[PDB]
Amino acid sequence: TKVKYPDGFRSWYHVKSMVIQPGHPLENPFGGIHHVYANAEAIQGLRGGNYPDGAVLVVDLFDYQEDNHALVEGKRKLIGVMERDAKRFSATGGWGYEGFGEGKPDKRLVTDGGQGCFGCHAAQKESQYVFSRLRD
Amino acid sequence: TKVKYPDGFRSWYHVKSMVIQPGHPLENPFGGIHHVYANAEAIQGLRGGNYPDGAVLVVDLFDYQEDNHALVEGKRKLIGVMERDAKRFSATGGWGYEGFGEGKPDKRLVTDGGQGCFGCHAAQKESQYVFSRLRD
Ligand code: HEC
Ligand code: HEC
Ligand SMILES: [Zn+2]
Repeated sequence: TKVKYPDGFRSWYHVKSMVIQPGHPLENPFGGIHHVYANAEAIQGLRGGNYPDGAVLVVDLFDYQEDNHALVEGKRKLIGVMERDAKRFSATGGWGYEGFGEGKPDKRLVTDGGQGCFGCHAAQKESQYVFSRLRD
Repeated sequence: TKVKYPDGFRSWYHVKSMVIQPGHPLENPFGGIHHVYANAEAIQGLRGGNYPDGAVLVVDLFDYQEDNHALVEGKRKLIGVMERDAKRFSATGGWGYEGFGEGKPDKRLVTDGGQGCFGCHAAQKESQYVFSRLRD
């Protein structure tokens, strides 16, 4: 019933990025430069296939610094993790939701079984609760 | 003596990202959100080894739109490509430098055999002409 730390996620397929700046409704706590990653099973889902159990999506959130008309990556703030298990995570739509502070396996963040995460992701029911779209 | 189009680069290792905003000295043509990718060979060099022949670094440059304090990736502007061949690219320090407009193999951007690219990358001679640092 716990989401595994997605060991090796930095070697996975980079789906997309986005910057959330001060003023954005999600600045707290989603502020920063984020990178979405997908394991092979998650790519099958993202391509328009179905998500197999064992699909993992990671959102990797960095602080950034302003550096002369450049936003430069600073320290990692956290990672968000969605792990597909249709039966074990059925209460949250077949994805298990976890956060790791600074991306550290020992800093698990979620305290409500992921109901808060799922509450926002539920808007994306028709893309199987995933916001990110595969781009070329 | 032409750099090959790096087919499949989107499936490679994501090294790092950066945003270059308007007013940056390199705004033309490096303005946008960029993602650096490395093939397996290039990872050896980034980890502290010698870059082997066949190492390829790609910088993938997107337009973005500031939409309510989110920077949102738009169309791809171009890719920059560095291809390691100590002998074939000896005039430019063993890297071949090329750009592909909109990331399309038929839109080559470099017109000076990469001397302009090399002129700036030469400052990084001590890190084998590569600016990007591997981060976890
Ligand atoms: C709305 C108020 C959200 C809440 C609460 C949570 N997330 Fe979410 N997440 C949200 C958006 C708008 C996006 C897309 C970002 C983009 O660049 O397009 C995401 C994305 C993720 C991802 C990546 C997969 C995807 O659905 O695109 C993961 C792995 C993820 N978020 C995890 C996650 C967790 C663990 C949360 C609770 C701790 C959480 N999110 C809440 C919107 C919102
Ligand atoms: C200085 C005036 C530059 C010129 C001219 C060119 N490049 Fe360069 N490039 C520059 C910097 C500061 C960076 C690092 C960006 C980052 O996020 O840290 C880069 C990076 C690249 C890369 C990625 C590999 C690396 O060295 O980090 C590639 C593949 C690359 N640049 C290609 C490229 C080409 C093809 C150029 C001539 C058309 C070229 N660059 C010019 C600085 C400068
Ligand atoms: Zn200025």
